[PDB]
Parts: sequence; C-alpha cells; structure tokens
Amino acid sequence: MKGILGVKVGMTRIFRDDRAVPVTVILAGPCPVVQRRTPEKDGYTAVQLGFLPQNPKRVNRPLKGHFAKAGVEPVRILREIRDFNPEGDTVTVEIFKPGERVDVTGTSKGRGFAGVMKRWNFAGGPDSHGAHKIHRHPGSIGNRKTPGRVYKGKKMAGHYGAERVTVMNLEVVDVIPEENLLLVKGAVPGPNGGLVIVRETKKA
Amino acid sequence: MKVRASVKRICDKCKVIRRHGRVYVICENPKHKQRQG
Amino acid sequence: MKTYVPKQVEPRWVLIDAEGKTLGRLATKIATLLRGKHRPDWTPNVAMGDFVVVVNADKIRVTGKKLEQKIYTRYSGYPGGLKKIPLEKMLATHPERVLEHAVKGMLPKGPLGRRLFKRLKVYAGPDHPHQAQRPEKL
Amino acid sequence: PKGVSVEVAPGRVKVKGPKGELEVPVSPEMRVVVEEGVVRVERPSDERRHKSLHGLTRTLIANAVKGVSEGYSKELLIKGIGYRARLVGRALELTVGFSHPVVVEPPEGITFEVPEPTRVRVSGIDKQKVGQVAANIRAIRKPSAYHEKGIYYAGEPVR
RNA sequence: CCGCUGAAAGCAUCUAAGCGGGAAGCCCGCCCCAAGAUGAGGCCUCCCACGGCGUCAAGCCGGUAAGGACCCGGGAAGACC
RNA sequence: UCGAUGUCGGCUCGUCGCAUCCUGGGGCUGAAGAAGGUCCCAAGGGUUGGGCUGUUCGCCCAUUAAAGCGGCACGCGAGCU
Ligand SMILES: [Mg+2]
Ligand SMILES: [Mg+2]
Ligand SMILES: [Mg+2]
Ligand SMILES: [Mg+2]
Ligand SMILES: [Mg+2]
Ligand SMILES: [Mg+2]
Ligand SMILES: [Mg+2]
Ligand SMILES: [Mg+2]
Ligand SMILES: [Mg+2]
Ligand SMILES: [Mg+2]
Ligand SMILES: [Mg+2]
Ligand SMILES: [Mg+2]
Ligand SMILES: [Mg+2]
Ligand SMILES: [Mg+2]
Ligand SMILES: [Mg+2]
Ligand SMILES: [Mg+2]
Ligand SMILES: [Mg+2]
Ligand SMILES: [Mg+2]
Ligand SMILES: [Mg+2]
Ligand SMILES: [Zn+2]
Repeated sequence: MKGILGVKVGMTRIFRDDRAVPVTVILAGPCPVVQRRTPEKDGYTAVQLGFLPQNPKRVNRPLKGHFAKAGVEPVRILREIRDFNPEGDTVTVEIFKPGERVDVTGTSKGRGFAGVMKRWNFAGGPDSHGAHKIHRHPGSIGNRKTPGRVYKGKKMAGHYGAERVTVMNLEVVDVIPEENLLLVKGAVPGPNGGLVIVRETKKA
Repeated sequence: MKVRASVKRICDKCKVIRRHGRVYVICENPKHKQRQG
Repeated sequence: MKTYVPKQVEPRWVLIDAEGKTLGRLATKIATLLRGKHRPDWTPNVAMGDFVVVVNADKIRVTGKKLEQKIYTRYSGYPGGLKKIPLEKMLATHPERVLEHAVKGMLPKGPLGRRLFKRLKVYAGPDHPHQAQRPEKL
Repeated sequence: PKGVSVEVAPGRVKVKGPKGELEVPVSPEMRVVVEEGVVRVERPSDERRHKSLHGLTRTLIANAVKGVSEGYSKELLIKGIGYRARLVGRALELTVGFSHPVVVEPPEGITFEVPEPTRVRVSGIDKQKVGQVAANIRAIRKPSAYHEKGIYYAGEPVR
C-alpha cells in the first residue's frame, strides 16, 4: 500500500501552466526493504524500509544483512510502512504516479516549551486597561470547589511540536526519478532536511 | 396529538397496540397516532 | 492459643469450561474458587487455592434481555467521557473480558485481591494456549 | 400439501417441494409432530409464553409450505406519471421522479417480475423476504404525497 | 419513526418468536500519544562461563562481550535533562 | 463558615446538562410547492460583529443556518480588570 521514506528538502512554487502550485520537494529516495513484517509472525503485513547507506561502520548489532540487497543499515534509520507489500526490491518513487494524493507523516518543527497563546491559540489578555502580568497567561484553568480540580485534558503550556503529524491528501504533482524526487502540493511537515514517511491515501 | 402522557381512544377504530412498552395508538386517520411517552 | 497455618502447597490449575453458564452466577463460583474458600487450609492473607482458567468465553449466555442493556461504563477516560460499552460490543470485541469484569468485582479490593485476579486466566475458547494441567472442576 | 416433502429437526422445521428448500426455525417446545402436510401443532401449556407460539408456528409452517407451493405474488402498482419500472438483468430500474433512477437488487431467492411500466410484482420462495422487498421498493417512494405519486400495492387513495 | 412475516384473540398489529430500514448521534473507521497494558506484549538482530566461598553456576563481587554511558563538537532537539 | 467562604459584571479558559436556537432524522399538520407550526429522537459540532448601560438582562444595528436556556461558589480575582 504505496509507502516510501523521504526527506523534505525545501519548497518551491512550480507552475502547472495556469497557476502557481506551491509544492514541496520530498527526496523520496530508493528505500531498500530490510524486513518484510509478515502477518503470520507479527500480524502487521508491514515492511521496514531504509534510507542513505553510507554509514561508515557505525552499523553496530543491527548489522542484519539478511536481505539480498540490505545495503548496510542506514543511520538515516529504519521506519515502517504499515500495510505495504512490495514486489521487487528497493522501492523508489515509481509506485507514486503524478496525480495521486498522499499522506505525509513527519516530525514537526518543535518549538520547545512553547507555552500557551502559542500552543493552543489562546486569546491571552488585554495589553492595556489594567494589569499587565497576564498578557500571555491562560487565565482560568477550571472552576471552584466543584470539581475543584483541573480537567485532565486541559490545554496549557507544553512541549509544542516535535511530534509526528500527518497531512492527509497532498497531491503528488510530479516525480523526478532522474534523481528520485517526489513533489507534493503543499506543506509537508518538518524541517527542510527532516524525515518524512509518505504513505498511500486514506481517501478510499 | 402525538405524544401524551395519557392516551385515550378517541375513535372507534383506534387500536391501542403496544410496541416495546410504549402504549401506542394506531388508526386509519393519522391524527390519532398517540404514543404515551 | 494454637498453631493452624497452611504451607505453600503446589497449586490447583482448575479449568472451567464455560460454554453454558451465565456470568456472575458462574463468576461467584470462580471467585470462591480463586480465593481458597473451598480448601480448609484457608488463611485469608496468603492467596492460596486455585489458579482458575476459565475458557470457552462468548456464548457465555447472559440472563433475560441484556442485548444492549448491561452497560460496561468503567473507563472514565478523563475530561468528558464515561465511555459506555454494552454487552453486545463486549462479547463482540475481545470477549475475553466480561468474565474478567465479572470476577474483578467479586474479588476483594486490596493487593491480595489484585494478586488473586492475576490467577484467573480468561480465554476465548477452547484451546487456551496455556495448559497441560486441568482438574476441570465443573 | 401433497407435493411438499417436509422434515423435522429440533431447532427447525424444513419444508420442500416443487420450488425449493426453506428452513424455518421454531421454539422446540411440546415436541411437536407431523402426520400430513397441514399439521395439528401441539400445546398443552395454557400460559402466554407458549399459547402464542402455538398459532405463530401454525401460520409459519403454512406460509413456508405455501411459499414452496408458490406463495409469491405481491403486486406493486406504480401510479401517476410514467415512473416506469423496467427490468435490466434482475435488478430493476424504476425511474420515479429522481435525478438518480433507482436500481433495486434482489436478495437471493427473489426475482422482480415486471409485466409493464405500470406494474411490477415481486416473487420468491417466502413471505418474509417477499414482503420485505416489496417494502423497500415501496420505500423508494412512500405513495400518498398529495395523491397519485408514488407506488402502491393495492392501497386506498383518500385526499 | 416507518416497516415485512405473524400469533396471543380464526380478523391486525413493527412484536411476544423472528428479521429489515433508519439520525451530524454510538462503536470502528481518520490523525496523535500509547507495553508503568506489573496484562509490563510481539518480531528481527547481536553477545554468552564458572575459575571462585557453603545445605552450590554464588543471593555477592572481580575481570566479560554485544552495547550503553562519561566527555567533547553540535543540532529546525531542547529551560536543565 | 464572621481566629474571614472576597463580592457584581466583563476579559481569559473552558467543561457539562437537554428542557434544542441552528445543523441531522422523523411524526402529524388547518403539509399544493416553498415555507412554516407543533411534537418525538437528537449535544457531535457550533451559537457573530457592533451601539447604549458598570451592567447580567434587555432595547436596537448589520448579518447569520443559529445568533440556545442554564449549571459549574449567580464557573472563573493564590488568573486579571
Ligand atoms: Mg526547534
Ligand atoms: Mg492580545
Ligand atoms: Mg500585578
Ligand atoms: Mg499595580
Ligand atoms: Mg502456583
Ligand atoms: Mg500448566
Ligand atoms: Mg397480512
Ligand atoms: Mg433490520
Ligand atoms: Mg474511538
Ligand atoms: Mg516493553
Ligand atoms: Mg464568614
Ligand atoms: Mg481559618
Ligand atoms: Mg402539501
Ligand atoms: Mg429529547
Ligand atoms: Mg454545547
Ligand atoms: Mg455557559
Ligand atoms: Mg461567581
Ligand atoms: Mg485580586
Ligand atoms: Mg481563586
Ligand atoms: Zn381513530
């Protein structure tokens, strides 16, 4: 089910002759499969994929050359595609054809302790008319004695970003398998250099 | 009316059937469709 | 004052084929089996007695109408949800648990009650991939 | 019922004959019997938990054996302007007032026989599914919407 | 809320045996966390003596590897960690 | 409770109930159609921006599909005014 591993390398608007489609450029490289997780020993029908093979003997005990083109394991480390089943080897980009939607799943740009008014879009407080030390505070976080506690799903200050996020239905606008690229329309999550898995669509 | 608390039989033809606890009334004219809810 | 106590006797790995029995009516046999309320060695602070393995789950028949009546609310998630599960859903997905939730109320509440619940190994049966050892007490 | 070939199991009476096999369950009570086609069905127990099941199965076995001896024809009339019901294959396409004219599939045992674009009938070895898939076709358009639209079995138009 | 079949009550009735439709509602589907899920999972890979002190690979240490740290250069990771 | 339970409103954050203001279903209709009325299910999501008043509430203005009624110490001052 149409999965790949890649690097978000930047954004560029390109032109489908009428408009400016604002694509990003995923470097969905030729990912060698390293273990086909079978449903009779795991239950997954998944496939572990790889990335860049130049790992100068940082390949410790997952040496694991039990695939015929294992391509000694990347420190651009293994991930999965959960319902994949390839047919040959080292799945490149040709699985994707231009015009099909994809879900891109990547670690977003973490913003540290990006506290609230940034994490949960709070309206902060007034910048004038009165006191001052509440300009970006959440204000109230509950009710009085009944419940007399903060509800556990409460939106407050926290570690914003650096969690996996999936943008669903990004149109693949082009592939350039001359250098094995993948171009989707829109905002692939993560830094320009970060890791993104690119999956099949959950439209249907 | 439709949903009362006290359901009468205002016709002669109003059967007073009971479908899963609720004492309905069916008829041939639909205005008598009581429900007892 | 005299001395009465049991010692660590080798356990009783009773199987309970539960094809027919209503839960609850079964489960208070199971909890009375789980504590040592049937052997006369019973100190109440040792969790002796049986390691009951009730198997052959769903088609645990239940009483008169509990098709979407018996509500397994238990999981307060935590802000807005008391999430409700009827018995049809309970027997549909991981059936396996209507007996666990039936005995987890008839066992006591302390750490011995929690240790005693780990003795009960509910499966969806038969072929509990567990056993060669079955004083199948029925 | 001469051409039927009925058999008994505990949880199921099972009827057969000139059309096919129907497999009608029952409550296993009274250890009921059979001597010929239509049966004296048994109950000695006067309480209402059995006094209605007797009578229920008296009509149910009769409907089953009549379904094997052609308990078929439930007729759907189509009224008004030409909401034509025409068969293609076995799923029938009726063009009642819609942007999407409705193709209705049969359940396995039923065929919709279409005499005209004014009437269809629904035939099959049953009364249960037969009335059910006359009922889905009537629920394509419940009729009496300020009259003469919609489809009818034999019902009574009043204003 | 409308059914189909149909008794109790020879008729009917959506109902007591049954079975169907049907709601932004419910469960699963979608996205994220998630084995601290003591129920602590699974899969792939790597490493494996006893020499020593008894009612014995001894519960305690000393050398072990596979690895992990310490440190340092850092980082769209990050208050520190 | 007076050896203190800070008190109205607004801001901020909400969360819940259903006796629903929309939205989804449906029944009747003095329901031609479009509307609507009333009633049954239905909180999953909503539920605007303003003028005046300290105001909750109201009156309006311009919209809206709707501009819900409440509760939560007339929620919320170890958050603010
Ligand atoms: Mg960062
Ligand atoms: Mg501000
Ligand atoms: Mg201050
Ligand atoms: Mg000051
Ligand atoms: Mg033991
Ligand atoms: Mg054993
Ligand atoms: Mg009839
Ligand atoms: Mg159904
Ligand atoms: Mg869920
Ligand atoms: Mg673990
Ligand atoms: Mg006081
Ligand atoms: Mg005090
Ligand atoms: Mg009209
Ligand atoms: Mg209501
Ligand atoms: Mg609400
Ligand atoms: Mg409120
Ligand atoms: Mg207050
Ligand atoms: Mg203050
Ligand atoms: Mg306070
Ligand atoms: Zn009447």
